[PDB]
Amino acid sequence: YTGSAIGQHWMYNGKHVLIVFDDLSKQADAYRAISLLLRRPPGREAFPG
Amino acid sequence: QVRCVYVAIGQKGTTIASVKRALEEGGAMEYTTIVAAPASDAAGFKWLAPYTGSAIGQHWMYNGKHVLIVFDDLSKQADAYRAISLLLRRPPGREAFPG
Amino acid sequence: TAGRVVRITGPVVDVEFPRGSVPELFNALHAEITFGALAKTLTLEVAQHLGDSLVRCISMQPTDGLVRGVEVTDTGASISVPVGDGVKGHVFNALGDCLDDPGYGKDFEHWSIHRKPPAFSDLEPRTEMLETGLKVVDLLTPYVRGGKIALFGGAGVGKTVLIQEMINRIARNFGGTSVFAGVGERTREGNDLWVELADANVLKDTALVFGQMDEPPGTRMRVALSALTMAEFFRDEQGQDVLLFIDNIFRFTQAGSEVSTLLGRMPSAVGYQPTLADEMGELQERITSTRGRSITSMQAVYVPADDYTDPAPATTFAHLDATTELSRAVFSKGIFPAVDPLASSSTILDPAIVGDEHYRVAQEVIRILQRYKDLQDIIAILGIDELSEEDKQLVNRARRIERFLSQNMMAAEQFTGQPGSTVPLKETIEAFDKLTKGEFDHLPEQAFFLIGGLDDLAKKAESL
Amino acid sequence: TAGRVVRITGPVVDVEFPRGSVPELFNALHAEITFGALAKTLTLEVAQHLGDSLVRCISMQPTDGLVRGVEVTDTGASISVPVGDGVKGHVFNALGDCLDDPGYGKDFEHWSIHRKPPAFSDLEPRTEMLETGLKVVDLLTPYVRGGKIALFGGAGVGKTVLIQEMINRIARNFGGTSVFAGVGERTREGNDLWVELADANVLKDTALVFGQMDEPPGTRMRVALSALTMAEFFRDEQGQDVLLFIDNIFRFTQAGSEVSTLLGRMPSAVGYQPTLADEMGELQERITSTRGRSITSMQAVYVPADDYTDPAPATTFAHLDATTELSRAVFSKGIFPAVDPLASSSTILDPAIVGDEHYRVAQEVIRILQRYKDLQDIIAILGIDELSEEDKQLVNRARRIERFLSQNMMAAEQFTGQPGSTVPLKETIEAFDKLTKGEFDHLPEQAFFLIGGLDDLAKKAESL
Amino acid sequence: TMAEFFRDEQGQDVLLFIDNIFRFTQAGSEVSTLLGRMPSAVGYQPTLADEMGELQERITSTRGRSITSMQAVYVPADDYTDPAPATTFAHLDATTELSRAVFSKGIFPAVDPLASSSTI
Amino acid sequence: DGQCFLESDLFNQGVRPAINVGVSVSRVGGAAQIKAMKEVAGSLRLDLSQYRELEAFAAFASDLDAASKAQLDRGARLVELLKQPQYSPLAVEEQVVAIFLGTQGHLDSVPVEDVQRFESELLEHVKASHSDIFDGIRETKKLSEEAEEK
Amino acid sequence: PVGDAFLGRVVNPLGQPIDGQGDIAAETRRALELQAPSVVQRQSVSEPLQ
Amino acid sequence: SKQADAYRAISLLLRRPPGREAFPGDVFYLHSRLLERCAKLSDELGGGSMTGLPIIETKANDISAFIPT
Amino acid sequence: ASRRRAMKSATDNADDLIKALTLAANRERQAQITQEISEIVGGANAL
Repeated sequence: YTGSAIGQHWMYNGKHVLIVFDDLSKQADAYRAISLLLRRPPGREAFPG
Repeated sequence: QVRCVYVAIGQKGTTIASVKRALEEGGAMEYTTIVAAPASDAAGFKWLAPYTGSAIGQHWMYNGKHVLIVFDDLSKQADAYRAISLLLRRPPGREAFPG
Repeated sequence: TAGRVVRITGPVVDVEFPRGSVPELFNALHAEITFGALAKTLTLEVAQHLGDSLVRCISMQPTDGLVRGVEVTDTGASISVPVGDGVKGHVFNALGDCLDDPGYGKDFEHWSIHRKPPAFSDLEPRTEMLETGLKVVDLLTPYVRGGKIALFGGAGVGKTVLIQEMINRIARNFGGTSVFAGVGERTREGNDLWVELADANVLKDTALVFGQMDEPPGTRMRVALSALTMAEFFRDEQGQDVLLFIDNIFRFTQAGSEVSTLLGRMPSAVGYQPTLADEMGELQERITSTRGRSITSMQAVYVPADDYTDPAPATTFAHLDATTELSRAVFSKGIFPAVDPLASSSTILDPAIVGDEHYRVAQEVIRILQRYKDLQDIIAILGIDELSEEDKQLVNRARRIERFLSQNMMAAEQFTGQPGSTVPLKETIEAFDKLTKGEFDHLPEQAFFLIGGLDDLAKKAESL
Repeated sequence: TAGRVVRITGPVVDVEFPRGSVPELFNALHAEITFGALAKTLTLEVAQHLGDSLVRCISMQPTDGLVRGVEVTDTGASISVPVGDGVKGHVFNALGDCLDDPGYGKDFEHWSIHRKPPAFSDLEPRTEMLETGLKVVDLLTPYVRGGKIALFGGAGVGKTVLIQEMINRIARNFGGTSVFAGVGERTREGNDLWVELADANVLKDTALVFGQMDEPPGTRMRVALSALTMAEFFRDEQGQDVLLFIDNIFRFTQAGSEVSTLLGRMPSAVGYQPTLADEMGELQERITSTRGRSITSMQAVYVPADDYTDPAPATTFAHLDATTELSRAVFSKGIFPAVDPLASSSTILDPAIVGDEHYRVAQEVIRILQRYKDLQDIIAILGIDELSEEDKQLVNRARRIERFLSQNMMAAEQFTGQPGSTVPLKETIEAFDKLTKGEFDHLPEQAFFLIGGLDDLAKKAESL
Repeated sequence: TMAEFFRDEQGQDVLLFIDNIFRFTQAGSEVSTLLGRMPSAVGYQPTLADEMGELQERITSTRGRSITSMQAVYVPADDYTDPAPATTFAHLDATTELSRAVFSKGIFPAVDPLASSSTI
Repeated sequence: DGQCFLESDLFNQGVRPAINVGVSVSRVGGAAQIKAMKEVAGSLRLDLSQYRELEAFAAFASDLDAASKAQLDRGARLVELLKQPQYSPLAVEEQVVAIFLGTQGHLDSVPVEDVQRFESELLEHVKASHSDIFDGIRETKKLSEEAEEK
Repeated sequence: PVGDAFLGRVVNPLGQPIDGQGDIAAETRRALELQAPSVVQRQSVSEPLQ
Repeated sequence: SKQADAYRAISLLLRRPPGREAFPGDVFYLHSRLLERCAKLSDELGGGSMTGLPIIETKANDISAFIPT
Repeated sequence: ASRRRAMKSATDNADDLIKALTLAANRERQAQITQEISEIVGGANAL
């Protein structure tokens, strides 16, 4: 999210920028872990909807 | 000198009778022991018998004799243990076996 | 001493009692229904205690029409059932009250349905061989007296037909006292069985009692116990060999599952009972032939969903000695006695018990069928052109021996319109050895379809 | 002041404290247990806070023989182990008690078991050519000094023997300090390796710490932390190259799985505990060679049912740079090293820092193995007679290549009477170039089994 | 609602276009798990049939005016046996397929007559 | 500390023990068995594994080489001799004698169907003639050149 | 309880004869839970079991 | 089958513990109690006879399914 | 001439085993995953 905001700031003023995301599976795993530990119901593949 | 101890868990009595007749034919009854836990009995005996056999063998070991032990079935004790654990309101695990 | 209904749901009932008196486990409780149209009295059995003089109990009648606060009375005893000499020749319900003749009874002895297995000192192994006119059962898995019989298969694989076939064979060959019972059987077949039994003029010595689908499960797991109690009563005092017949025990297990789901206990694998093995062993070990008491029983088992991964028949596998299995593919092939030879086995087959020729014949047949199945994968696409002749002859012999096992029992008289056949074991083994010599290679395969004997084999073959 | 015990169930214990008496996380607690035959001293590590002055924790000893109401004392400290120069040539447990002498190691300085991973600002890539005396590793995946090395494979492969041989060859030529830690293994292996090390002079120069599986899983998690603490202390202050050796990596992962399952977290896919990845990564950041210090660590990884789709092997692969795996098929055919060159990978193979002859030899051999694997089942079914002349020549060359890789080792002396062999690098590369040129296709099949050197191959050729 | 008003008021024959159907099913599953119900049928709405019927009961022509529509469904994981495709196929009359080689042949419709069928 | 595998495929194949030697392995090794056994027998599980491998890969071979045919013959004899029936006690001397006969190719001319019975015959004859050699084994637990020559 | 009189007879897991005749004289009785021997008390294995 | 689906949904609304394929075990009893009501009476009572024809739709022509089983 | 056609037909028939086995494998994997999620749900909600 911080990377997206930093890119958007430069983009909005007319500065051409390019954004690369290294890995998203780990982000999904971290979000799933924090959701489960927050005591929220699980879904398919123990994933929040 | 080699001493053997037989342990059967959750098996029909007739199987034990046939086995004992076979060993009677074989003439080994003089140096063998049999520990029985028929499936009719509660979960406690089935869940505890291997430990009794283990202690019995370990005694003659500390006596210094060579001891051989035979286990027939081990999944039966696992089933008894899972049953007791679930009845004790213990939280389950993978495939509901205890951890 | 009075009981008051506090909460009910499903067939299960919770009741509260005064501090002064609390009946022990497995005791009869009486209550009634005050409604007009559905007037009926009901009986509950003690299941478990919940503290504060709260007792959980199970019904065997439908629970519709109840109302809270109805007085509950106890008898201070377990469930008693009638036992006597004149029991045979009448149909019975779960309660044990006569169905054909209302009011018949209440003058014989009464015994509880909760007993204990016999002591181990009185146990004795048996090897008494039993023979049957069907060739396949005698050649592969010869039957042993005083043991247990298993008939495994899926749904609609001719279990019932072979059941009455064997019962007819036994009734014609052997007399004595016999008991038929089961759970999970339809009304139509029961009436047909009654009619045929009356036709045979052997219903006078046969005991009949069984349940149906449209009933609460309490009857479903209690009628079998009643039947076993009848069997033990006849075996012990009379001291005469009794034939026992039990069908579709699987429903029994399923019934238990249902009530466990109502209890609220933690579920098990595949949503089954928390404990099922102990009750299974208690049910099985109730059957045992004593030194002076020879008892033979047969069991019909249903496999759910055509899957053997289910522990429901897997648990029963550990309590059996002679087993015969059926498969869907064999039935789809065409032969009605769809009995798998590869899977089937028995513990009586041994050269010490039976001569070496029979052992050799069985081993050769087993190896031939094993090789045929092994080559089936390759032949499934390419065929015999790629394969060598040394295996082509094996393929031919396997096909002929497989088609030869087909037989025409008399139970199909109501379908095929032809009489049955029977063959002694010596002729069977001689014919099978002759076939394994390969002399019959010249004969067409179709002639082996549904043939009686080698004489009929030759007559049919030369008729075309 | 002290707290009390409220409930006991398994190894987890919850305790209670008065107001203003609850300690922080990762603290040591002591409890006294008394009995006629079972008296000990329970050590507990605080796990989490339950509120209401209740904290739940784990114990590292069996909880049998416990009684409620017993007060528990607190040291107000985490777990610590003594360190020093006298640690070498001694055996310690998870608590760090010297197994050799009961009174040993109770006077030296003690450090907190918990530490902090090094910062990123002191990180630097390391490049060095480290070569052993084995052909397969020298060609395919040469080792890296100061890097990360792990092995992959299931049970019954032989990685323990290879580890034994590798440490045996290395320690004789190393001047630094080597530390071995055993996470989970049988007592027999530990006893035998202790005997072997005592048979040599290296035992005084190395330090052994290990734990078994019969102990509660709480013990099986902390031994790795103690070993890492030892490695860090010896590396940081002495500034000397440190050798660290770990038995297995799956044991603590299991122990965490069951402890988290018991503690009260929901399970996850394949019944794996949550937050495994973070714990694994935090543990793995301890192992790092700094700018002025170089540390070499090996790892042995077990796989369940030989499945790389399991999340745990994929997770543990993300941290490794130099990879070597073992497969069951090559073991099945007969190779003792049982190393698959196809799937294995290195990170130091490139013409920029390595000779291009090695590069081209590796490319040719890997292409040969790739095509050979593709054509395997085609040769199996359709036969060698249906292949082309180039197909036949390449198939023969691949047969020679596959059989040529095998070589004997010293460690096999226990199993087989043939002593092992060692070979330098240039001779191996010349021999491999000669083989891949196809000038040795005339050699028989038997001449290509367990060949250490070219002279050995020639002498084997003359023997037939 | 827009289409029903237009049909009933202007009497004009109207056409309804829908992008996808599985997205609606996913939104329903999301609101189901959000409310905190008991997910069923491989994590699907136990009342998916009722909602689909409520949606699809308002398409059929009446009073001489026709309300036709076409919908495109995205099969998940190359499976026709998933319950959502099975249920959404229960109100289907015609299926149409467009290929790529047929367009490479140089034709406008780019429709294969061999992969399409109708119920009338 | 070791395991063995049994398959119903092996049992219905014809092998009475029906043990899977392809996967079976023992942790301790040959230090348990007598020195004479390890001298006479060794790496034989590898030989049988290779034999089964080549049977599987060459089941549809167009032509069989001389080495391939000889290895087929050797594997056939070895798999035939390894059979033993139930309730058949056997002592170490007879077992080592049988394996020594099997491994040296002394029975190559024997047809496969006659491999088993003939063995049962020879074990009888040595019982009445030159039985002292057995005594020597029980007195030495090893082999001598003169004993092997006799 | 533990003793040498247990040879050739059958007892329940509790340790009482169930099928045989008579009673067993056990010199001592031992607790089921114990401690396993350590590595220092172990030794290599070479004796064959025919 | 749709009736069974409705029964499953309404049972799940009741927070009743689920079974295989989330199907409660009462379904067998339900379909039975619906079914065996159809049978031919005895001659004396009138000898009436009703014949029942249920229809079941299966997916991917598999007899190995719970409801078909 | 007789050689060519048999192998052509062998190819065309060999396609079918691939197709059927892929169908069976898909059915098995989906059954396994749905059983897994059902079991984890039953374990989760029972507490």
